[PDB]
Amino acid sequence: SGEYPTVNEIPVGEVRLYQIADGVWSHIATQSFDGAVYPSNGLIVRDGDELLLIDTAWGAKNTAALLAEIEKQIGLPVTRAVSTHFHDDRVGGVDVLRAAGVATYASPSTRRLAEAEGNEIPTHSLEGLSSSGDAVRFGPVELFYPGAAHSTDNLVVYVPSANVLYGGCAVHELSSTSAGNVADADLAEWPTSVERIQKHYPEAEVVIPGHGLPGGLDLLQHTANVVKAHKN
Ligand SMILES: CCOc1ncc(F)cc1-c1c(C(=O)O)[nH]c2c(C(C)C)cccc12
Ligand SMILES: [Zn+2]
Ligand SMILES: [Zn+2]
Repeated sequence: SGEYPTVNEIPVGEVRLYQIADGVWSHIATQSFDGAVYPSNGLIVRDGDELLLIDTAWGAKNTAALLAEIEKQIGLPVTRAVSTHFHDDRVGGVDVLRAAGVATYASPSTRRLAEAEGNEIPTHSLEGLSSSGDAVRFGPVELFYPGAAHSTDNLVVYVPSANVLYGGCAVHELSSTSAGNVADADLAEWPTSVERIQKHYPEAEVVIPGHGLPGGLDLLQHTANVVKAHKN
């Protein structure tokens, strides 16, 4: 009923959308992994009479449900998708997208890591993102590579029309007390990568983490703090 969706308010197998700004939504879904249940976020950005999708809904059936929820709530076609790193909460569902005619994209780094992991692999490679601080335009967003953080390949996404910063899994929600799933992280580089985000996007009004509740710019410093304490 208008609050940011959580596992307790998303019916089983379902996806919810949340309006972030004009022409910007997040998508929220639930998945189990190693016997625990987690929410995860992605983004939807209106691109004229089409939609750009950022990240899958973490799984094939969740991603099919995402497409249905978009049709119900928005009614514009998803034409392109970008995955912001190689983990299954970002690429799991890419095959569903591709069979629904969505063109799927990721950096070459992400595509290599996904292939090596046995995860689904986006079709198209996003060049121009291989050095930290790199940025490229992609429809109504800017893609930015801040350096290694949650993963070596993680990308962040900025929606300039709305000053929305989608941090993905490099950014944690304010209530978080741990650095999440760090198996592929660089805890030493992570603060430096966050500082790059902070420097590059000082006008961000909304910051969206990969998992949990959106907030403001404070999510960035909070993330650096949680990571530093995990590392120690
Ligand atoms: C093990 C604890 O993990 C988390 N704890 C709290 C969170 F808010 C997020 C995660 C989490 C993340 C992430 O931190 O991005 N990624 C995950 C994955 C990927 C590899 C598919 C699986 C299971 C959990 C997570
Ligand atoms: Zn991840
Ligand atoms: Zn994640």
